[PDB]
Amino acid sequence: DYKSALVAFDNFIADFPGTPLKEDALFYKYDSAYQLAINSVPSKMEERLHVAQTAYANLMKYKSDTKYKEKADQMNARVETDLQKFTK
Amino acid sequence: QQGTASPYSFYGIGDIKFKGTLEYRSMAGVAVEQDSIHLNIENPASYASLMQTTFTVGGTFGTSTLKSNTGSAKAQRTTFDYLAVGIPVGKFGVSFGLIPLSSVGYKILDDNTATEGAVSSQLSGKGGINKVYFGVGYKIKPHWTIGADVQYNFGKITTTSIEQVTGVQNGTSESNASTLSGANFDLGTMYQTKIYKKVNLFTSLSYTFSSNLNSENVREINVSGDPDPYAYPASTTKLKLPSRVIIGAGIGESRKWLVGTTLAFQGEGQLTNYYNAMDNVRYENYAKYAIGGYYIPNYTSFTSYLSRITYRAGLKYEKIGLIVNNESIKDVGMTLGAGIPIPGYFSNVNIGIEFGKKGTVSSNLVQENYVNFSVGFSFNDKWFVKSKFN
Amino acid sequence: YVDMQFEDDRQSTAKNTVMYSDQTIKYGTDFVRIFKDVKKLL
Amino acid sequence: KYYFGNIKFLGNTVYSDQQLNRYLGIKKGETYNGVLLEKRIADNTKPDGEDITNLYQNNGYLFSKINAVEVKTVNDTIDFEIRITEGPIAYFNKIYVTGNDKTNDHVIYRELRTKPGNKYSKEELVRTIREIGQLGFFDPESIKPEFRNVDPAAGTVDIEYQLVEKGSSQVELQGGYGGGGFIGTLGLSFNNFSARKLFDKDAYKPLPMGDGQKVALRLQGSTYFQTYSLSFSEPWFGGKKPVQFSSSISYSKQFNYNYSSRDVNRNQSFNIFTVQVGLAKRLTVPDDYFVLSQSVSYQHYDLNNYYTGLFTFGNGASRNLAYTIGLSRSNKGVNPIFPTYGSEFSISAKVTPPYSLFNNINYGDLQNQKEYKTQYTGTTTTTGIDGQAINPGDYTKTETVNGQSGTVSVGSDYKSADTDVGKVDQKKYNWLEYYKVKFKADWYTKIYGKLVLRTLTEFGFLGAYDQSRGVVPFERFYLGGDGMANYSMDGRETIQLRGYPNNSLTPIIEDRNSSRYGQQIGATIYNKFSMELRYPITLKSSASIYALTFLEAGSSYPTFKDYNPFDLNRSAGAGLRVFMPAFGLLGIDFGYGFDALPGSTTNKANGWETHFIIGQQF
Ligand SMILES: CCCCCCCCCCCCCC(=O)O[C@H](CCCCCCCCCCC)CC(=O)O[C@@H]1[C@@H](NC(=O)C[C@@H](CCCCCCCCCCC)OC(=O)CCCCCCCCCCC)[C@H](OC[C@H]2O[C@H](OP(=O)(O)O)[C@H](NC(=O)C[C@H](O)CCCCCCCCCCC)[C@@H](OC(=O)C[C@H](O)CCCCCCCCCCC)[C@@H]2O)O[C@H](CO[C@]2(C(=O)O)C[C@@H](O[C@]3(C(=O)O)C[C@@H](O)[C@@H](O)[C@@H]([C@H](O)CO)O3)[C@@H](O[C@H]3O[C@H]([C@@H](O)CO)[C@@H](OP(=O)(O)O)[C@H](O[C@H]4O[C@H]([C@@H](O)CO[C@H]5O[C@H]([C@@H](O)CO)[C@@H](O)[C@H](O)[C@@H]5O)[C@@H](OP(=O)(O)O)[C@H](O)[C@@H]4O)[C@@H]3O)[C@@H]([C@H](O)CO)O2)[C@H]1OP(=O)(O)O
Ligand SMILES: CCCCCCCCCCCCCCCCCCCC(=O)O[C@H](COC(=O)CCCCCCCCCCCCCC)COP(=O)(O)OCCN
Ligand SMILES: CCCCCCCCCCCCCCCCCCCC(=O)O[C@H](COC(=O)CCCCCCCCCCCCCC)COP(=O)(O)OCCN
Ligand SMILES: *[C@@H](O)[C@@H](COC(=O)CCCCCCCCCCCCCCCCC)OC(=O)CCCCCCCCCCCCCCCCC
Repeated sequence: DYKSALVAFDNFIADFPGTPLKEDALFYKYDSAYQLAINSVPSKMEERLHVAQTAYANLMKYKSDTKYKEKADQMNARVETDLQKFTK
Repeated sequence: QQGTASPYSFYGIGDIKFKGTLEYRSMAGVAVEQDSIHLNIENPASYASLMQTTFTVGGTFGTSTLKSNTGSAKAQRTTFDYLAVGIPVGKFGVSFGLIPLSSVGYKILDDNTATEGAVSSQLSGKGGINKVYFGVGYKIKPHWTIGADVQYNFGKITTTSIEQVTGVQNGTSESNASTLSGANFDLGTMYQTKIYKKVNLFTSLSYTFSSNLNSENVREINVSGDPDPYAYPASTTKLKLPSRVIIGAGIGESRKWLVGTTLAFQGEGQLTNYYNAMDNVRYENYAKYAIGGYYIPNYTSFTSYLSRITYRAGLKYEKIGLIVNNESIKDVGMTLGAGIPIPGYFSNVNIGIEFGKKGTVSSNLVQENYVNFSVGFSFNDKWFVKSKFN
Repeated sequence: YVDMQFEDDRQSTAKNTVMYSDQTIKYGTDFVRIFKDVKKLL
Repeated sequence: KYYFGNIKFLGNTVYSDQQLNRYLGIKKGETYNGVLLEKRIADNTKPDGEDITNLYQNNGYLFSKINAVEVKTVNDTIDFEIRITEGPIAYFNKIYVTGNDKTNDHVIYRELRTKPGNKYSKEELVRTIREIGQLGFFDPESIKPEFRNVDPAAGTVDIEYQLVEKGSSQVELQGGYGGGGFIGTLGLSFNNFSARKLFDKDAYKPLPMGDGQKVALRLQGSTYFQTYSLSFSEPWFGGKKPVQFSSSISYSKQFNYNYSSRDVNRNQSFNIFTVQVGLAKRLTVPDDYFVLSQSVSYQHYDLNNYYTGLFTFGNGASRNLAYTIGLSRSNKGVNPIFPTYGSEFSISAKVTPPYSLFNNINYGDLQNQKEYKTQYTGTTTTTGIDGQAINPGDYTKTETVNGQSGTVSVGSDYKSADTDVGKVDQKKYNWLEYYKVKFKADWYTKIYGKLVLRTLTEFGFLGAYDQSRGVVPFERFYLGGDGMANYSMDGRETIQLRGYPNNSLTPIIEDRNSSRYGQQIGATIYNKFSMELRYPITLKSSASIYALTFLEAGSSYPTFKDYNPFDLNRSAGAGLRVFMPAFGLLGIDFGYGFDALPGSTTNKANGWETHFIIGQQF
C-alpha cells in the first residue's frame, strides 16, 4: 500500500516536527515512492520517478551521512536508469 | 439414460455423437473462420485465436421415429453433449475438455407371447466411447494458426439379449461387455486472407491420425433361478480408428456474413468387434459434404436487438460408411440456429434445431427421421490481467 | 452493515480449501446470535 | 389522481441527463407516487441501493445532495426538477482508530479499506465497518466512523473509527441440517491470541492477547460421528501479506451409519486422529484472483469391530500421510449468497507417498503365502466341523457339513488352506497410498433483469499408484440426496443430486452371494453437471430470499474401467432459499428423478423428492 504510505509519512514529518524518528520516516518515504514507481502504470511512471528523486534529496539533505546511504544510493541508480527511457 | 435409439448403433463403435459445438453444429460443422469467442474443438489451431477464457457446455433433446417395412415407432433421447475450456496464453492457446465420441443405444422387443412355446427376445444396448482432449494452438502469423492435440478414448459398450419362452417362467439373459481404451493425435491449421474489399477468404485443414483401440470382452450367460452363471473365457480384440482429413473453405465478411463448405474423409478402420460380426453388414470409408454459414444483420445496433443475433444455417450429406444388405447408409439433414449474445458480455446462448433422415426402408432396413433441439452456453471472461499501481 | 455479506478481496485472508473440516458450520444457525437478539427484545 | 410528467435534472455536470433518466426509470404518464421518487433518488433503507445518490457518493462526491422539487401542477400532471448538488471531490487524508484498549493498532489498520490518498467512497466505508465487525473484538452496534477535519476547499476528509472493545473470547453454538440428519457444533474461541508471548507468564490474562491469531477448541457431533479438535490460525502469516497459516489436532469417533435407513449400529465404529498444517496465500500472478492452498496431514485410523462393505480388517489400524495442493480462481460478486457475476474455478490434488515403488512387496502374491493363510493359533487339540482333530499350529479350511458350516483342518498343506482376507487387507491398507483429484467450475451470469443463470460442473477422481494394492477403502464419494459438507475426517464426500434419495446413486456390492450384497461400498469417480435459474425476491441484510429452478445430471462409478461420463441420472425441479444472519441458510427443494435407482428391477423413473437443508452443505 505504498500509495497510502506516502500520504501517511508526509503528514507525520509535518505533524511532529523535530523528532528523532525523522531520519527513518524520510527513508521509508523514499522507499514507498521507489517501489510505487518501479511497478506502476507506464502512463504515470515519470511522475512517480520524479517524486522518488525528491524524496532521495530530502533524505540526504537532512543527514548526509545517513545509515541507509548504501541502500539509498542503490535505489537512486534504478530511478536514474529508468528515467533515461522517458528522456524525450 | 442412453444417448441414441437407432438400431444402427449396434454395428461399429456406435453412432457418432459429437459433431461440433452448437455454434458450429448449427452450420453443418463448417468452422472455417478463426473465431475469438467460440471453441472449434475439431481443429486444434483455433485454440490460438481465442481472446478470452471460454467455458462451453451443451445439451440436446432428440426426437426420432424409426420406420421399417413392418411398422413405425417413436423414440426420444436427452443427453449432455460437451464440456470444453479454452485459455489464451500469449500467442499460444490451450484447450481441454470432455466430448462423446460415440454412443450405443437401442431397445427392441420381439413380443411373441399369447402363443405357448414361443421365444420372446428383448434386445438392448448401452454405453459408448468418450474422449478427453488437450490441445495447444500457436499463432505463426497474426492470421495464420497451427496446432496439435492429444485425445484419449475410453468407454464401455454392453449388449444384453434376454430370451424367455411363453410357457416357462425362467428365461436366459446373455450379456456382452467390452471396455475400449486408446489414444490418438490431431493436427490442424487455419489461414485467413482478404481477397476483396471487406471480404475475406477462410481456409482450414485438419488431420487426425489412425489409432489403435484395445477392447476387453466379457460374455456371460445367465438363466433365471440358476445361481451359477456360465462365463466364457476373457478375450482381447484390437480395433483401428480410421484417420480423418477435414478441408474447409469459405468467403465472407467478419461479423456480417459467411458462406463456407467442408469436406471430411476417413481412411481405413476396423470397428468390427466379436459381438457385432455379421455377414450382411460391411464397411466403407466415411465421407461428409456440408455447406453452411451465418448472417448477422447489424452486430453494432442500438435500436433493435434482433439484428445482433447470429443466424446460422447449414446442409449436410454424410456417408456413415456401413453397407447393410448391400445398401450404403447415408444421413441427410438441415440445421438452423441462432446465437443470442448476453448484453454487456461476450458470452452467448446458442439455440439450434436439426432435422434429417438416416437410413432407408428398402432392403428390409430401417429409416430414421429425427428432429433434434439443442441448447449451448458459451461463457467468455478475460483473465490474467495484471494490476499495476503497486 | 456488519450483517452484510461480501466476497473475499485482496485485503482479506486467504481461505484454505485443501484441508479437513474445522468443526464449524458455514451459514448455519447461530444460537448465540439468537440469544443476543432475544435479550434486546426484552 | 395525479400523473408524472416532465422530469428534468439540474446541476448534473458529471452525469448527463440521459444517464440519470435511465437510473431514475420514471416515464411520463405514470401515476404519481412520492415514495417511489424518493426511493429512486436516495434509498435510505439499504446502503447498497441503486439510487442516484449512491452513484455520486461512491465516486468521491461526499457533499452530494439530491432533492426533488415540484415545479408545475396542471391538468393533474405534476412536473419535477431534480436538483443535484455534486460538490467537490474529496480524498481520505488521515485515517485513525480510537477505543482499542486491548487490541493492537496493526491488527485494525490492516483491515481498513479506506486507504489515505484515495477518493471518498461510501462502499469502502461500509466494507470497512463489515471487516472490523468480522474480527469480533468490538461491538457490532458501535462501529461508528466519524468524519473529522472536513475541508471542502482542500477536498480532504479525515475518518476516525470509534470502536468499543467487548472481549476477544467467544462461544460458538451452531447447528445445521444436511445429509438427512442434524449436526451441531459447540466450541470456545480466542480470536486475539498471541503465540509470541506464549512463554511469557507475565501476560497470561485469559490466554496471551495481542496479535489477531485465533485458537479454538470446538466439538462437533451428529448421529454417526463426534469430533473434538484444537485449531490455531494465523490470518496474516509473515506480517506482510494476508497469508493464512492454520494447524489442527482432532480426534473423531465415526460409527457405522446406513444413510438409506438412517440407522446407526453403535457396535461398529472407528477412531480417527488427525494432525494437519496448512498455508494459503493469494497469488499476484497470473492475476490477483488466484489463491494457492497447501496442506500436510497425518491420520491414524483405529477400527473397532468395523466389519462393513470392503472393510475386512475390522480390528486393525491404518495410517495416512498426504500432501494436498489446490489452485482456485474466484471473481464472483458481490453478495456471496446471491452472486450476479463472476466465476469460480478450483482444482485440487491430494497425493500420498508411493510406498509400493520402494518397498519390495508383491501385493498380488500375498494370498499365496503361508503368512496370509488361515491357521489355528490355539495350543489345545480340538475337533473341526468335519469331526476330525485340529492340532495346534495346523492350517485350516472352511467346509459346510450338512446345514451348518465350519472350519476343517487341512494339515500342513498351506496351499489348500483358506486365505486370510483380513491379514491381506491389513498389509494392503496399513499405509494409505492413493491420489485424489477434484475439479469444480461455477459460472454466474445475468440473463434478463434480476434473473441470473448458474452453471456448475464438478469432477472427482480417486485412484491408486499400484493396481495390485487396490484402491483405499476411505476417501470415497457418495452421490444422491440433499448432500452434506465434508464434516467427517475420513475423507468421505457426500454429493448432492436433487430428485433422488440420500446416497441412492452410490455403487453397491453386486456379488449377490458375497454375504454383503446390496451394501454401498463407495465410488471412486463422480461427475455432476447442474444448471440453475435464480430470481431474487429480497436481498436485504436482514433476510435474503431467492427462488431457483434446476436441471441436474450426475453419476458415480466404482472404477475407471466403468467410467461413462455421459451416462448420468437426470433430474429437474425448483426450490426456495432463505438466508437470515441469526438462523443461517435455509433451503427447501423439490426435485423429480427421471431415472431409476441402481439395482432396480423395473426401469421406472424415481419420481418426486423433497430436500431440506440448513447451512452450506456443499
Ligand atoms: C497425464 C495426466 C495424469 C495422468 C497420468 C496417467 C498417464 C500415465 C500412464 C498411466 C498408464 C500406466 C498403466 C500401468 O502400467 O500402471 C498402472 C498404474 C498407473 C499409476 C498412474 C498414477 C497416476 C498418478 C496421477 C497423479 C495425479 C496428480 C497399473 C497397471 O499396470 O494396470 C494395468 C492396466 N492399466 C490400468 O489399470 C490403467 C488404468 C488407468 C489408471 C490411471 C488413470 C488416471 C486418470 C486420472 C487423471 C484425471 C485428471 C483430471 O486404466 C483404467 O482404469 C481405465 C482408463 C482410465 C480412464 C481415464 C478417464 C480420464 C477422465 C478425465 C476427465 C477429465 C492394463 O490395461 C491395459 C492398458 O493399460 C493402460 O490403459 P487401460 O487400463 O486399458 O485404460 C495403458 N496406458 C494408459 O496410458 C491408459 C491411461 O489410463 C491413460 C491416462 C489418461 C489420462 C487422462 C488425463 C485427463 C486429464 C487431462 C485433461 C486435459 C493402455 O495403453 C493404451 O492402449 C492407451 C494408450 O495407448 C496409452 C497412452 C495414453 C496416454 C494418454 C496421454 C494423456 C492425454 C490426456 C489428455 C488427452 C493399455 O492398453 O492392464 C494391465 C494388466 O496386465 C497384466 C498385469 O497386470 O501384469 C499383464 C498382462 O500381460 C500382457 C503382456 O505381458 O504384455 C498385457 C498386454 O500387453 C497383452 O499383450 C497381454 C496378452 O493379451 C495376454 O494374452 O499380455 C496380462 O497378464 C498376462 O501376462 C503374462 C505375460 O507373460 C503374457 O503372456 C502371463 O504370464 P506367463 O504365462 O507366465 O508368460 C500371465 O499369465 C500368468 O499369470 C496368470 C496368473 O497365474 C497370475 O495371477 C494373477 O496375477 C497377474 C499379475 O500380472 C498381476 O500383477 C494378473 O494380471 C492375472 O490376471 C492373475 O489374476 C495366469 O493367467 P490365466 O491364464 O489363468 O488367465 C497364467 O496361467 C500365468 O501363470 C497373463 O496371461 C494381464 C492379465 O490378463 C489381467 O488379468 O495382466 C495392468 O498392468 P500392466 O501389465 O503393468 O499394464
Ligand atoms: C492446471 C494446473 C497447472 C497450472 C500451472 C500454473 C502455471 C503458472 C504460470 C505462472 C505465470 C507465468 C509466468 C510469467 C507471468 C508474467 C506474464 C507473462 C506471461 C505471458 O506471456 O502470459 C500472460 C498471461 O499468461 C500467463 O501469465 C500464463 C498463464 C498460466 C496458465 C493459466 C491457467 C492456470 C491453471 C488454471 C486453469 C484451471 C482452472 C482452475 C483455477 C499474457 O501476457 P500479455 O497479455 O502481455 O501477453 C503476452 C504477449 N506479450
Ligand atoms: C501436481 C500435484 C502433485 C505434485 C505436487 C506439486 C507441487 C507444486 C509446487 C509447490 C507449490 C509452491 C510453489 C509455487 C508457489 C510459489 C509462488 C509464490 C507466490 C507468488 O507471488 O506467486 C508468483 C507466481 O506464483 C506461482 O508460482 C504461480 C503458480 C502456482 C501454482 C502451481 C502449482 C500447481 C497448481 C495445480 C494444483 C492442482 C494439480 C491438479 C493435477 C511468484 O512471485 P514471487 O514469490 O517470485 O514474487 C514476485 C511477485 N510476488
Ligand atoms: C414423461 O413422463 C415426462 C415426465 O413426467 C413427469 O413426471 C414430469 C417431470 C417433472 C417436470 C419438471 C418439474 C419442475 C419444474 C421446472 C422444470 C425445470 C426447468 C429448468 C429450466 C431452467 C434451467 C435451470 O417427461 C418429460 O417431461 C420429458 C422432459 C424432457 C425435457 C427435454 C428438454 C430439456 C433440455 C435439453 C437440454 C439439456 C439441458 C442442459 C442445457 C445446458 C447444456 C449443458
